[PDB]
Amino acid sequence: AVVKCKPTSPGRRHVVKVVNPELHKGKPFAPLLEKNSKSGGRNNNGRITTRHIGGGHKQAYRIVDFKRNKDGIPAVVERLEYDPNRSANIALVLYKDGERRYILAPKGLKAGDQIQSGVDAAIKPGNTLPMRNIPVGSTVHNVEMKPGKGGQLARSAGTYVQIVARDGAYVTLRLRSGEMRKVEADCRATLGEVGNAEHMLRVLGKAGAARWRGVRPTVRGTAMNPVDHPHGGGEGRNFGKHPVTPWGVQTKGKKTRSNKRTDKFIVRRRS
Amino acid sequence: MKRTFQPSVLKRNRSHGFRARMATKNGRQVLARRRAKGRARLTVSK
RNA sequence: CGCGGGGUUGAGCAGCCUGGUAGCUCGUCGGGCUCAUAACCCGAAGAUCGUCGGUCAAAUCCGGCCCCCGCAACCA
RNA sequence: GGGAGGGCGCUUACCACUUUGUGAUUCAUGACUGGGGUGAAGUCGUAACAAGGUAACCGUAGGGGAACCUGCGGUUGGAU
RNA sequence: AAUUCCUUGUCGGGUAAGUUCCGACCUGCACGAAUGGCGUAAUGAUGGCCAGGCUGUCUCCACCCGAGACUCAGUGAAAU
RNA sequence: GCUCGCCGGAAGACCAAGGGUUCCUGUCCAACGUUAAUCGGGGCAGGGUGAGUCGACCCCUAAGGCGAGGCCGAAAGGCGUAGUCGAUGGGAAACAGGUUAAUAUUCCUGUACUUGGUGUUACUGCGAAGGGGGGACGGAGAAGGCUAUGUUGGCCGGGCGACGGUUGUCCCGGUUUAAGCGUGUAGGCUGGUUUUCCAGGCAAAUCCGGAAAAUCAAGGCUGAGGCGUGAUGACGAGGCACUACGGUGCUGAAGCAACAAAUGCCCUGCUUCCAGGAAAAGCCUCUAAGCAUCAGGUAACAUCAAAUCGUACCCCAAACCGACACAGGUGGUCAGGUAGAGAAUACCAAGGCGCUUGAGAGAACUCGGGUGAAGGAACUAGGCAAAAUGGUGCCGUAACUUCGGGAGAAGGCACGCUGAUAUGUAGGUGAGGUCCCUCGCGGAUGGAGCUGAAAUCAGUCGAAGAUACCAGCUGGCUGCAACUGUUUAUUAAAAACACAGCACUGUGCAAACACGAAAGUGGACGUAUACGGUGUGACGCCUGCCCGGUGCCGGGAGGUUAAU
RNA sequence: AGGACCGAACCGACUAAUGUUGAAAAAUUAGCGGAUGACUUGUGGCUGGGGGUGAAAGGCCAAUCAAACCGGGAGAUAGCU
RNA sequence: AAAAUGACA
Ligand SMILES: [Mg+2]
Ligand SMILES: [Mg+2]
Ligand SMILES: [Mg+2]
Ligand SMILES: [Mg+2]
Ligand SMILES: [Mg+2]
Ligand SMILES: [Mg+2]
Ligand SMILES: [Mg+2]
Ligand SMILES: [Mg+2]
Ligand SMILES: [Mg+2]
Ligand SMILES: [Mg+2]
Ligand SMILES: [Mg+2]
Ligand SMILES: [Mg+2]
Ligand SMILES: [Mg+2]
Ligand SMILES: [Mg+2]
Ligand SMILES: [Mg+2]
Ligand SMILES: [Mg+2]
Ligand SMILES: [Mg+2]
Ligand SMILES: [Mg+2]
Ligand SMILES: [Mg+2]
Ligand SMILES: [Mg+2]
Ligand SMILES: [Mg+2]
Ligand SMILES: [Mg+2]
Ligand SMILES: [Mg+2]
Ligand SMILES: [Mg+2]
Ligand SMILES: [Mg+2]
Ligand SMILES: [Mg+2]
Ligand SMILES: [Mg+2]
Ligand SMILES: [Mg+2]
Ligand SMILES: [Mg+2]
Ligand SMILES: [Mg+2]
Ligand SMILES: [Mg+2]
Ligand SMILES: [Mg+2]
Ligand SMILES: [Mg+2]
Ligand SMILES: [Mg+2]
Ligand SMILES: [Mg+2]
Ligand SMILES: [Mg+2]
Ligand SMILES: [Mg+2]
Ligand SMILES: [Mg+2]
Ligand SMILES: [Mg+2]
Ligand SMILES: [Mg+2]
Repeated sequence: AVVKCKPTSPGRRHVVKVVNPELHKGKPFAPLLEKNSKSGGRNNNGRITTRHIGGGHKQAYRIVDFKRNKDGIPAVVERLEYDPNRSANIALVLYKDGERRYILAPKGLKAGDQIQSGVDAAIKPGNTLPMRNIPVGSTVHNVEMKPGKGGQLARSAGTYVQIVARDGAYVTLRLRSGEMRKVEADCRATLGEVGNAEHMLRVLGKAGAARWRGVRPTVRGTAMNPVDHPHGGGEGRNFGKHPVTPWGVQTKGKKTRSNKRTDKFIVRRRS
Repeated sequence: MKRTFQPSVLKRNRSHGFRARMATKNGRQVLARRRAKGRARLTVSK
């Protein structure tokens, strides 16, 4: 539900929250939590490699099962939960034998639905089965790239992947970006479409709302001095240069992909 | 006014201490220079 | 008050480019279609190249004069 | 001898001139400016009346020196 | 005009007198549409102008209470 | 020694970091002390730091460092696995009184507490690098119950007033008691017990997990405070003698109740919100290999051990960082009375200080302040500086607007003291009785005493009743920036930077990009509703025309074109 | 509920005066802004010089920054004093 | 296919 806050303060005028009453408001399942340490963008050498990272709120990583390698064994959804590490809410899943795990929550999964994985599972949202068995033309998510990897496609909040064609031992996928990949037909893909579709319709509202998410301020090039950034310089907002990244590589148009090893699996590039 | 030298024994021994010199080759040539010069107290260690 | 572009039949614009060769559009004049005016058709005239001066010859080379249009006049 | 009661005076309450601070409504006035009306052979076109030479009009949007043009939906109060 | 050289442009308001301020005109040397255009309630140790209260800021200074300056005893520098 | 003045959320008392004898006696004044000094944080000599319970050491880990093998690298060397280190975090236990010139939760008195070895006895399946639980965690907010603590009354001891009264509703002081052990309350959590089964917790499992059946409406866990005991003990105002005239030596009455009450405890609780809030060990439990005599496990009894290091002194400053005995800087804990909303402010108690040159005079001139005739911004770049408003309650409040605001708009009125309402009200607290009780730290009824607003009526004093300290100046028009924030430590706090929002563009995961000769890492334990770069900067109405130039993208015919 | 309001601790530095061989190699006095947050602070870590870090001033990197400090090349060179 | 206009009296 999208809720626009009444303007009782100069800085709460443009706040649009997304609220979900179904989310469990207790505490996460303890035996599936780890320690998640922040970095601020620093690596081994201690220098920043990616900018605008640091600060925020402490978080605890939750071990989400992506492989879904439990054939048979029907399982029941216990409760939906809010996952700070991702953009899509998670669901606690209790299998019949008594083992509990975490899964991504598709949009059509309530608290009490039944799921089951394997090559014999039914065609319903929440079931996992290879795209050899998945009917052509379907909409799926959590798509794997290599058999047994775990899943790298359509994992964000509200995304989906369309199975276009099935060419022999390969399956062609239309992705959210617009690309059309070819993957091996033996990869698994959890059927449905990821939930929390209203994730766009949320404006943070204020600087502190971004700051308490580990997003430090960013400074434009034209304010910089000529030493610190190629744009730099100027007596009162002079630009006179082709836009570039701080390291000289041209932005605004220049393609920067060069792989030559996965080009065999690209049917039509994004457009 | 907060001055530059704010003492701390623990921070001093971890940085300019004897075992801080001996742990690196550059910090081991530092001692050899002091021994050749003939200094009374080698590194800092009171 | 230093440095520049320009002055061509009524108007605008080429021809000054290495010196002999003055053109395009609009316009004007006389005829023609129309009841009549525009529009259209057929024909003609229109400048000595701002002036004053200096090679067989000068709109074109050069200098002064007249006018217009530009730029620069800065560091304390 | 004085007493009761009254009067003059003092004080309190109600209240009229008067002084403030904010509005509300109405009448005049104002550099400039929007639209309207009248008026003389003014300038640019010709939108409408005939099938007015692209049928006209209605609501809406965009555009243009002006009548107006075009898109979308609607009417016949359109000639053959 | 945070942009206008001529410029204190011209007209109007406020003042006895307004190069500044507010409103209008357009003759934009050299505004103008995400190196954004035009508005905008609230906010501001932000820029400009005006009014009420208030007063030594001022006409124009006068008096008073303290710490130095001045005399006595002790210690006793610096620039050049 | 008697007066005077100052601080009193500090200029009082206790720590950590830091310092290293500055602590206490005796002695000295050459040098140090911004003067003299008989004095000192100065010289000299001597003395002083007493721990099973306080810390350190020790067990366990975070960020992170080092890193056997290992990967990579001209040499040095870089990264990293197993591990081992690393507190600012988690892990057992002691409190009162007395005592020194200097130490004391360390010495003495009294009373306790924790973990281990060995021995005796009584039972007994014990057993781990592994499994499970627990340790184990956010911000705001709201009351309820208490305590620290204070005020008053009672009791006890003392006093009868340097000057008008003061045998009384009079004045002064005291009225203290710990850790531990027992009971378990106000409250807060969960239903409990038994039987059977199994794709999970790599192995196993009586334990967690999961599925049923039957049974009972109860059990269990947590828990401030209070009440007993410790305590016929210690402490206690003062009375009694030497006075080494510094104190020592002797004895010792009362030692209760009511009310107010925290930012402290129950509270690691409860309600709610999004930005979703450490790890490991100690501890409990389960089995594997192994041993079924053992060994080991639980309980009671007795004894032994608890080693080593710090312990003085200053700690918001004369002892630390500033060259100084410097108007500067430095983290945590305690929080008395009156007026007050308050840790602001004013005066005080405990306690500590008068700041290491003084004595005179009372010129100009400078610094800090008080008051001013008439005028009231006439000063000046500019109302800079000064002056002024300033509190509670109530009436009332415009244009504009994103409907929240503007707004404390503006402008006003009442404010002390006494009495009555009411010999102190409304309210709060609640004792005697009184009834019942699953019989206890119990449930009603009950209204003695204590406490105590706010408002009206009448009167009264002053020139003035928010009287002192404290404590908004207010309106009108306008540019820029939407706003809260950040910036040139040390002449620029803004219109500059950031910001939520918008758009372009790259990026299919071994992602683009960045740090690295490389291994590797951040991106990210993320996966196009995601991530990086660029420009603009809330919101409203909008964002026109040009691809000639310089770039970017796509094209693949034709010309030119390298190494070989 | 609030990057909400008034206002102490705490943080900061807008105006004026004093001080400019200062009490102080940037402070005192009287006023001033924030004061539940993009806040503030204790302890310990990581980033190293053509590099770090930077809500961006060429700011900060031990009273020093348009390229720190120390040692070495080094008695660098000086048509200039 | 192009095909505009004409004071009043
Ligand atoms: Mg700049
Ligand atoms: Mg550059
Ligand atoms: Mg410019
Ligand atoms: Mg027509
Ligand atoms: Mg027509
Ligand atoms: Mg702008
Ligand atoms: Mg001298
Ligand atoms: Mg005092
Ligand atoms: Mg000494
Ligand atoms: Mg002396
Ligand atoms: Mg001494
Ligand atoms: Mg290493
Ligand atoms: Mg090695
Ligand atoms: Mg360790
Ligand atoms: Mg610790
Ligand atoms: Mg002592
Ligand atoms: Mg001590
Ligand atoms: Mg100094
Ligand atoms: Mg002194
Ligand atoms: Mg001091
Ligand atoms: Mg005070
Ligand atoms: Mg005087
Ligand atoms: Mg005065
Ligand atoms: Mg007087
Ligand atoms: Mg006066
Ligand atoms: Mg007067
Ligand atoms: Mg004047
Ligand atoms: Mg004046
Ligand atoms: Mg004043
Ligand atoms: Mg601003
Ligand atoms: Mg601000
Ligand atoms: Mg400043
Ligand atoms: Mg900008
Ligand atoms: Mg544009
Ligand atoms: Mg606030
Ligand atoms: Mg405030
Ligand atoms: Mg510096
Ligand atoms: Mg250099
Ligand atoms: Mg050399
Ligand atoms: Mg030399």
